[PDB]
This record gives sequence, structure tokens and C-alpha cells, in this order.
Amino acid sequence: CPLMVKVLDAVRGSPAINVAVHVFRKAADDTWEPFASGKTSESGELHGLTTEEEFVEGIYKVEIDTKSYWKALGISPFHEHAEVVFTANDSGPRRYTIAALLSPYSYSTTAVVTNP
Amino acid sequence: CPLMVKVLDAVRGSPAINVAVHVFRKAADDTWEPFASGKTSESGELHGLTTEEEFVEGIYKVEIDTKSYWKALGISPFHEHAEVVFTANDSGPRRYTIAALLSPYSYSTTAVVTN
Amino acid sequence: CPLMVKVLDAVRGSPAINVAVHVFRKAADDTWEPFASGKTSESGELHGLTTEEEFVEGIYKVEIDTKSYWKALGISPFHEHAEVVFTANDSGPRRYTIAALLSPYSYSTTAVVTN
Amino acid sequence: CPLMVKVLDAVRGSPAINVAVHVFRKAADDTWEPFASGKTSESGELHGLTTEEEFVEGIYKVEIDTKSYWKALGISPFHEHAEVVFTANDSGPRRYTIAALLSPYSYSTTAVVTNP
Ligand SMILES: COc1cc(O)c2c(=O)cc(-c3ccc(O)c(O)c3)oc2c1
Ligand SMILES: COc1cc(O)c2c(=O)cc(-c3ccc(O)c(O)c3)oc2c1
Ligand code: NA
Ligand code: NA
Repeated sequence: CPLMVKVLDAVRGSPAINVAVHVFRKAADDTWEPFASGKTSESGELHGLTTEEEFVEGIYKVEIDTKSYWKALGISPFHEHAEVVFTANDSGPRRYTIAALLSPYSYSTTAVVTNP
Repeated sequence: CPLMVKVLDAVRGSPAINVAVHVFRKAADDTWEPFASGKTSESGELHGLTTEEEFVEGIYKVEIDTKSYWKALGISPFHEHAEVVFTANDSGPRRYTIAALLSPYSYSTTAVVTN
Repeated sequence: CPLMVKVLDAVRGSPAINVAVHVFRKAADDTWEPFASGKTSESGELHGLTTEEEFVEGIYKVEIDTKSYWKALGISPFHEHAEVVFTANDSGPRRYTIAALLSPYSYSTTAVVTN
Repeated sequence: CPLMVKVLDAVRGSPAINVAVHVFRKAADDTWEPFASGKTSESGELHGLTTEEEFVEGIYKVEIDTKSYWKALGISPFHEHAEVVFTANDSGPRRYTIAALLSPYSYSTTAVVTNP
């Protein structure tokens, strides 16, 4: 898979398990079209969102459902979600790992991009 | 003003100057309505976006134009922009500072909410 | 003052108040010599640590007592402290702000160096 | 191995390769004794620093040689190194991953702690 999402919990020092993730792709009319979705596993990772064939050039938005995550742990957090927006595959196919590190009032996100 | 945005550059160890910032309010039909905008100052800060009277409870989005910032420095970045989406809540402290720390392939954002 | 320390709490979205901070200078024999210290204020800031005359070039270490901060809030943390080690350089801009953003199992630190 | 170090480069969007790491353990006299060292691989990971038997309770310091890393890439960075200091194994053996995300004037570090 050319798109993977990894989420960590900075309060617990653990993977962030059962985090919902929705991916969108900007359409020709400039709307955000639903592209793929899933949830993180016990390891904090979400694999299998898409395929090399389907993951064409485009502008993609990875929404990480942080508020839904934190509230289930009894924490009222600040953000609604984390949104990671990027152009993909503009120089040919790449593999993308989107990582996020979550706290109730803060998050950081990183991308690791590799050429297969 | 109840909303301030502060932007820092983790590559040069400096405020991120002249960065465009757009704030939107979520409307009843779920679209994003322009609310306020500006450019960060020489200190990386953008003050005066709104007033107590206008900044009612609701969902807001702060978009920070990170891509143009990095391109003006000759650096190829990953993200189109950084987006910070949150609910304004009258029960909490009254002053919101949205801080962002920028790198070409990463950013971190924080909310400092005080009285 | 050429050196300021700012500490933020990523769990509560607030300044980190009453955090002990110790600054050390590296001596010729490689040991760490106490240099300045204090506690962060209600704004999470510690001003007045040193002066231009005393803050000569060299290697400095800023230790932030994060463990005591989290324990006073009833939260079990990972780190003993956060340590920031850097060289002061007269060629660069003259004012150093060392910022730290704290979580129980993580921290991030940044240097904002300006004139 | 119960101690692993992972390092990422926030400028390049890549693993941070060939980063030197020195681990110390506080001795009874309160000095920092050299405990293990190594360097990150092509994946940004450093495995095999220690063993379950040798990684006893203690206060450990993981020094990540960030300045040496960045200068080789033609970047004069701010910090000398990142130092991650923590008590380990105080409630019995655990597995620790120390992760760091590096920029020239900033870094963030996280721990993921698991119970085997
Ligand atoms: C199990 O421990 C791991 C494993 C990873 O793959 C990762 C990873 O891929 C990325 C990061 C990370 C660390 C600090 C940040 O501020 C950030 O945005 C990301 O942590 C990990 C920790
Ligand atoms: C001038 O120095 C300052 C001043 C500030 O108010 C701030 C501030 O409000 C927040 C942060 C900050 C630091 C690290 C992060 O990972 C992050 O997301 C934010 O840095 C500052 C630095
Ligand atoms: Na192209
Ligand atoms: Na014990």
C-alpha cells in the first residue's frame, strides 16, 4: 500500500488505537470527494487504505478523528480533528506514511515519503 | 481580541513572517464561511482578527499558508497548508492562542487557552 | 536579557506554571557549572536569568523539571526532566528563547533566536 | 531488545540515517556511566543496543547526536544533541521505543512503552 497512517498517544506513551481516519481527494470541481477510510489497529497503524492503481496524482486530505478518540478516554480535547493536506504522486508514484502524535490540546504530524 | 495566531519556523529558529492565515466559521449547512484573515507580523504573530462580540461559540478553522512560506524561501514543502479546527467554548478561558511550529515535512500545533 | 525560557502544557492547553528551570554552563573540564535558575511565572515564562555581559559564548544546558510538574498534577510522566543543550554564538541574533511543549510521554523544544 | 531508538528528519521527510546514539546509566555515585551506543540504520532505527538481562532498573540517558547529523548535511543546527532521560523498569521489565523528530532548530521526542 502506498498510503499508511500511524498515530501515537503522548499522554499514555502508546499507540493510539481505534482512531478513525477519513481520506478525501480534491475533485475537478474543487470539492472533497471521499476516497478511503479506516481505523488504526492495536499498533496505532492503518494499512490497506488504497492501491497503487487507485492512488493517482491529486490533492489529498487525511482527516484523523482525534476528538472522537480522546472523548472515549474521558478527555474533552481542543481540536475537532487533525487534517493533513498534501499533493501526492506529482513526480510519479511514492509511498507516504502520515504520522501523528496526539495530546489533548496539541498534535504534531509528519510525513515520510519514499520512492519504491 | 480573543483569538491570536503565532507561527514559528523550526528550520531557521525564527518567527515565520508574512505567512497568510485565513479563519473560517462553520455555517449551519456545514460549509466554511470566511471569518477573518491576515498575514503574520515580524514577530510571527497575527493580532486583531476578531472581537469578543463576533467570536461566538461554534466550530472554526484556521488555515495557515505554509506552502507559500516555504516556497518563498526556496524550500520544497510537503503540505498544502496547515489546518487547525476547533470549537470555541464560552465555558473555557477567554483567550485562544493557536500556535504552529513549521518544518518542511512536519508541523505541530498547540492551543493555549487562558484568561 | 539574552535568554528566556517558555514552557507550555499540551494536556491542559495552558502555560506550565511554577516549573523549575536550571541553566548550566559547560566548564573547561567538561563538567556542568550552575549558571542561573528560577521558576516559570503564571505565563509559563522565566525572564531575567542572565545579562548580556555574563552570557558569553559557550555550551549551555537548560534543564526543565518536567517530572515534578506532572506529579503535582497527579499525572505519571515518562521523563526525569527535559534537557536543552546548545552553543551560544555571538554571530547569530542576540536574543534566545528556548520554548518547550510538554506532554506526559513526549516533549518538543524549539529555539527562537532573534534581534 | 527492550530498548529501540527511531529518528526522523522533518526537513527531508525521511528516516534520519547514520545518527549516532550514546546511552548512559546513572551509577551509584551519580555519574553517567556508558551503557551502549550505536547508529541508526537506513530505516532510521537503532536495534540491538542491549538485552533483557543487562537492561536493569535505573535512570538512563539516551543522547542522540543531532548536531553531528545535521552538519554532515550542510546545516549548522542549534542543539548539541537531544538528551532523553528516564527511569526504566521500575515496575518490572518493559520495552521502550524512544522516537525523535528532528529539525535544525527544534526537535520532539516521544516514548512508547509496552509490557511484553
Ligand atoms: C513506536 O514508536 C514510534 C514508531 C514510529 O513509527 C513513529 C513515527 O513514525 C513518527 C513519530 C513521531 C514522533 C514525534 C513527533 O512529533 C511526530 O509527529 C511523529 O513517532 C513514532 C514512534
Ligand atoms: C518566541 O518563542 C515562542 C513564543 C511562544 O509564544 C511560543 C508558543 O506559544 C508555542 C510554541 C511551541 C513550541 C513547540 C511546539 O511544538 C509548538 O507547537 C508550539 O513556541 C513558542 C515560542
Ligand atoms: Na508531474
Ligand atoms: Na519498583
